[PDB]
Amino acid sequence: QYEILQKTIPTFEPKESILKKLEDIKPEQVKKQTKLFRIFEPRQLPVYRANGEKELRNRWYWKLKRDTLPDGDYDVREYFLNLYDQVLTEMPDYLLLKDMAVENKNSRDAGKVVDSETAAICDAIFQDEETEGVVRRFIAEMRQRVQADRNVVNYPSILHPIDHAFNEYFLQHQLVEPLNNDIIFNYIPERIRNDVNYILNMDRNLPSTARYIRPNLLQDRLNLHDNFESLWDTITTSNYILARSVVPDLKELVSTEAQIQKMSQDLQLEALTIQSETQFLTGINSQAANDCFKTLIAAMLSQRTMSLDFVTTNYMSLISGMWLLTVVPNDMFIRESLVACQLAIINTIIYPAFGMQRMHYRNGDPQTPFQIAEQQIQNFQVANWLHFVNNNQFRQVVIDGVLNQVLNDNIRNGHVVNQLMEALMQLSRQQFPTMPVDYKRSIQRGILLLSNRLGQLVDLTRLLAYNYETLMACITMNMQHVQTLTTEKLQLTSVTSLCMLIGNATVIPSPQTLFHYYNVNVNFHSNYNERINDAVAIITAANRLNLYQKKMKSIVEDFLKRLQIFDISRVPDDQMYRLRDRLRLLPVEIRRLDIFNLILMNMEQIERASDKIAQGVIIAYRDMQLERDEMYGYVNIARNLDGFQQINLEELMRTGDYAQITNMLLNNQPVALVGALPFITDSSVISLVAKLDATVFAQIVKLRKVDTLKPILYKINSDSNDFYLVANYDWVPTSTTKVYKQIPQQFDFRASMHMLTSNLTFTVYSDLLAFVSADTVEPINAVAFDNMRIMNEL
Amino acid sequence: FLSNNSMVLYTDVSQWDSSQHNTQPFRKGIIMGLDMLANMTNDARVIQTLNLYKQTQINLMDSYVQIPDGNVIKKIQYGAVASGEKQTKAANSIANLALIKTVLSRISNKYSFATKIIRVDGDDNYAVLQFNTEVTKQMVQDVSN
Repeated sequence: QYEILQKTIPTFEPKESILKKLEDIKPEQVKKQTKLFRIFEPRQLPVYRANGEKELRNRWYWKLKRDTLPDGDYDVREYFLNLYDQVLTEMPDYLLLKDMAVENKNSRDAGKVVDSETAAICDAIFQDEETEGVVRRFIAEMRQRVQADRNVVNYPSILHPIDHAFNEYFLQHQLVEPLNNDIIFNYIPERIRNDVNYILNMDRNLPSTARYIRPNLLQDRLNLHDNFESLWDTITTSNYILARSVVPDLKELVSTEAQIQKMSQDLQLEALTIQSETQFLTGINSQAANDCFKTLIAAMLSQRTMSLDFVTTNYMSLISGMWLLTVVPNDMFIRESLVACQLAIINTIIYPAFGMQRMHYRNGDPQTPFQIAEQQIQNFQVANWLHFVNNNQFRQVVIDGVLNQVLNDNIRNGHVVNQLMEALMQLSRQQFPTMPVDYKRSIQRGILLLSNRLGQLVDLTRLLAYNYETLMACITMNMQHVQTLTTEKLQLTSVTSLCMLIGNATVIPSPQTLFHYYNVNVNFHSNYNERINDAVAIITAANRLNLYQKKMKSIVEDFLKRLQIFDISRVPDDQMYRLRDRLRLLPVEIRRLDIFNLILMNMEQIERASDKIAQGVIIAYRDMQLERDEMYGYVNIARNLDGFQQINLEELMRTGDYAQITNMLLNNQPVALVGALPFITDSSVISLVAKLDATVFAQIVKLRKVDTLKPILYKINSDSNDFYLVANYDWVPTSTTKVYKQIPQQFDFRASMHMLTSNLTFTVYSDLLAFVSADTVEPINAVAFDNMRIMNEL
Repeated sequence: FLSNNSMVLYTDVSQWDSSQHNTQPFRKGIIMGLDMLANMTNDARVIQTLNLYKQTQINLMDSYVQIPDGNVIKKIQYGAVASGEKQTKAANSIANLALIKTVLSRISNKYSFATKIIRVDGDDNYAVLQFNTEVTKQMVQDVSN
């Protein structure tokens, strides 16, 4: 038998997010809409005549759907920032209009209208008892008109004029373009379809109906390589693990037991003495070549700063170090580890071989030791190689809109090795006096194993410059050249395993890899640019609506969240408030601007034509006649606020200075309070004669708060009690204070309909490169940028 | 590093195995470190062996122990770290170097020093702090408090 003895353990939830690689960031779903954007609906209200009595008919009026408008003037501007966020998700990319089509039950011939809410309004007015013969005859002649030459349709509608300005904008500005078999072949980059090695083929020719959504590939407007050295380090590391998995691995290396046996006879290593030639063979195998070929190409496509790693007692790792610096530009290795490798070449291979004193290099000198030793040296063949290493730089040119950094024309040919193997072929002939003879043998032997491979090493430089210039064509984002924080370490032993284990076999990247590296640079660069425009449009729209109490830490936090690679909780509030100082100066996209000027223009009509709110009370202390209206009977409503002082309540609820509104209530002066202010409703004449509307203002004096202000809005009709006082005695009802309030617009059927026009049929295709099916020409015939092939020499 | 301006700080944690700093924040600091290593690789095997080592930490987050006494067998909840595991020699040394680095950052609001060495061996460690002025009898009684 068992006895359970359990205890408490306190929970601990660490702040963490979910990070994804660049290989799996799915594109967003295509937004389409299924109903019209409605913000107003009709409503049947009773009507009253001029005396105050109730007439026999009714009348329709526009009212808001779900009028959840809050009190207070600041919370209405907060509500219209939230309404602008709702329209930006409701707006569709493409809108096929035939999907929303409900049959009209009453028509001349049975046509279709545009919405289910549209056919509900048409049905209630047609079946109404008190409807007139003209509007009832108008619903019969309400059908669609289909044109089949140009595929357009005209479905009828019934919408508010604010509703019509939102749905007409969704039909004129759509994100669809036509698609042919020439726009598929231009989606592929220009360096690949104009390549000799790739033959590109497709099967089906698409119709003229077919459409597609074009991504926005325009370069980054934040400049995240400029003084953002922690958001750039994790945006170029994540660009490096992607480019590591795309660069291909080597096939058909030289057989390692047939190469290291030829190598171990040319060194002539003795089995008895401790010499510096037994270390020439440490760490050369097939795996170290496939991991040095990748970390050279993948670092160049991501602009990671590399870092050399070697040991000084291995002289063969210093002659293979003479091959990186004459091919890879020296502005890529980090300076505290590029200088310590250039110094080991000078004090071992060059300056002992010429008989001069080895150089004394102090820390932090502004000149690299190759940049000093081209002045001090006096040869010509070894001072001509030593000048190319000092002036080896990337060439920043702009091809097809993307600034990418191009290698020199001598490294891309292979002619730079004919400058190297004539420099270390004269350095092998120079006998040198200050060193013992067993030191001359160990340098002359290790310089022979590299100068025997000169046929198979010009062919290696043409493979690095070709597997990097093809994968350069598949990027879209702008590659910039700055020194990153963390470095990706290259090992100099594994460069020796590449220079003398390769031969006679070309590896070329297959087009199924190029069409995958290109489809994850578009899906990230387009996602980077639809999160800028969704975040500039809220930063700008919160400074126009005057929200002085909102902080933008939360909406820059949301911008880093949708980009799937940054972790939020380790980015401080210093690096997130400096980011919205760059998201502010950008101009917003033309679709977010026109959908905001449609809100900002009539944000005072959506607010005014609603119940549960009022725009402040006016107080007169003067007996004034209250106006007559058809929907309210008799009501105290002031339509315009003029002739009165104004004390707005938002300035009275922020500063808390109640010295003026107290001294204006005590001395009985006419004043007009202004602000979003909730009111109550009554209907009795006795609550008017007994003056129960000038009572509710004496709470601002005893207390200090103004939030609990509830004015009175009278409503005196025939169905009100005690109406016979109004009808018998000759008096219009006279009040003292009235409410600033508007009257809702009448609903007219023949003037509120519209004719929404859109297309009949699309066929929207998302993936374009699933149609082309490319293939590579046989890699023994692979043509470089000059028409002589790569990897040809025996 | 011993001189007349420095002091050594060896502390004897009494119950290292079942303290509160070892149950939840120690198992969730390793799990969070194996999720930043599932985005650094590209093989399908190295993601798998880093997922199974993560799976032994979620199961030991709520572990029951079995102790027999008399007729009955007692089942006691024990979410802490005991020995007899495989990682208990190399993951207990990480939880010390992260805990004595947090304590030496809270003591530097009263004094100003420069930590010369920290050396951890399971749950017995030391740390050599080098001060500006000479060490007195008051700077030894008030660092220990």
